[PDB]
Amino acid sequence: DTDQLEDLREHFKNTEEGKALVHHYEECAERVKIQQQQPGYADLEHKEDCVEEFFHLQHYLDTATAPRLFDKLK
Amino acid sequence: SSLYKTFFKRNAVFVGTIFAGAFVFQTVFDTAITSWYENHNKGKLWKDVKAKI
Amino acid sequence: TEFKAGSAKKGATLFKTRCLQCHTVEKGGPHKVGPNLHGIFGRHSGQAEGYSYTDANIKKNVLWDENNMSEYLTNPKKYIPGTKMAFGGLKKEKDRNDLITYLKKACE
Amino acid sequence: MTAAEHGLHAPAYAWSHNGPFETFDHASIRRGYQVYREVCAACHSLDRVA
Amino acid sequence: EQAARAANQGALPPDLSLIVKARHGGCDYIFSLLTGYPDEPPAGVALPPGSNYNPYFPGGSIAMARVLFDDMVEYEDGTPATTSQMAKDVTTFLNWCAE
Ligand code: HEC
Ligand code: HEC
Repeated sequence: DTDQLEDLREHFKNTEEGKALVHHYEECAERVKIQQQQPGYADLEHKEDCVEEFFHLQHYLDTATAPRLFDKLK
Repeated sequence: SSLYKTFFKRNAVFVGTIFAGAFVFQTVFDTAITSWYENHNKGKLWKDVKAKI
Repeated sequence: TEFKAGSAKKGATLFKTRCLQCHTVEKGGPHKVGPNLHGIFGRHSGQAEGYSYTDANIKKNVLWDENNMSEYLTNPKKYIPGTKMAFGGLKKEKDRNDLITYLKKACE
Repeated sequence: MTAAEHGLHAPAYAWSHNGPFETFDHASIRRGYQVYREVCAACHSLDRVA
Repeated sequence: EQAARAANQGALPPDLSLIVKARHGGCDYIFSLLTGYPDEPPAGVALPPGSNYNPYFPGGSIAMARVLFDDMVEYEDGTPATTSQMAKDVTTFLNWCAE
């Protein structure tokens, strides 16, 4: 059977806040992918990561799923 | 309350009567809480699990 | 014959998620928690050099093939009660097919 | 301290044992044992449990 | 401990006997950890070889990899052993173990 936490993470990934949040996250990943090709990324000591945005996304879904999840579980 | 004056009649409750009730209470009160507690948690307890086994 | 050819794309990820974090499929001998598996089919159990297999793996001397592989993966611990392999196994038959089917297009 | 170092804050799932009147769900316990024995017990000791 | 550290690439699996009480969040943290494994670390995360990204773990780099997958266990009582259903069950057992 399909995992209950995944089914819910998916339904909430596709809501207004959900799509907005994943967008900001994806606009970040796309910004980093560029830097990695660019001249001397290995040497830069400034390298941006998208954790902050992954956190806002993840946090949002947690808030949405957490109080619901256990009703679906045994 | 005149319900008091029927038992102790204008006197305080004596130490012997007190101690005596302490024993009775102790036993009753427990069965009561245990019963309410076990009931409120039906299905989660081991006894409940053992039946379904 | 209790083996059907599933997909090498499903097995790639079935491996990635549940085997990769201990095993390496490419040529050579890069041993991790488990020994690297390049040329494990047709080979005996516990041969790959540079690795210290348990007494149990060598002892059974299993000739590796699709049908033994599918019976080991059912329960790696029931097959050889002394294997240091921390793995419960693939309960579903279809999944062992797709998995082993990937190992032919990889450990070759 | 950076959000990542602290680590993401785990949300609060509605556990059946959370509550001044709630006992653990022993059936869930039993299942958990099995999960530990078949999955975790290959790397995790449980030294304090006789 | 050496045998243990050897079998886990230098890392050492803590004894689970009191893990629920030995962490913040307890049941919640334990559970969110077992489930919290994304398939890919967020963009830009340089992950040390032999490490796995989990957001709920301080620092993001935990030596334990995802181990809970759907149906990998056949619950004697019938219950569908989904990854989050299994997570819920050990955590409740681990909570008992500790308390
Ligand atoms: C690390 C936790 C592992 C995971 C997950 C997988 N394997 Fe493994 N494997 C591991 C160890 C520690 C060992 C050695 C055990 C021993 O008895 O010495 C093994 C061994 C095997 C073998 C035997 C190799 C031989 O030459 O006979 C096989 C066939 C094997 N492992 C396959 C395998 C695959 C493809 C996996 C995913 C289903 C897998 N292992 C994961 C450690 C770990
Ligand atoms: C060996 C393959 C493991 C299996 C199977 C499971 N765990 Fe594990 N665990 C393992 C390691 C190497 C570590 C240490 C990682 C580190 O960086 O410290 C752990 C750690 C944990 C912890 C505590 C982590 C922490 O917060 O510091 C927990 C909460 C934990 N493991 C739980 C757990 C459970 C319940 C498992 C079965 C479902 C399980 N682990 C399996 C290695 C392995």
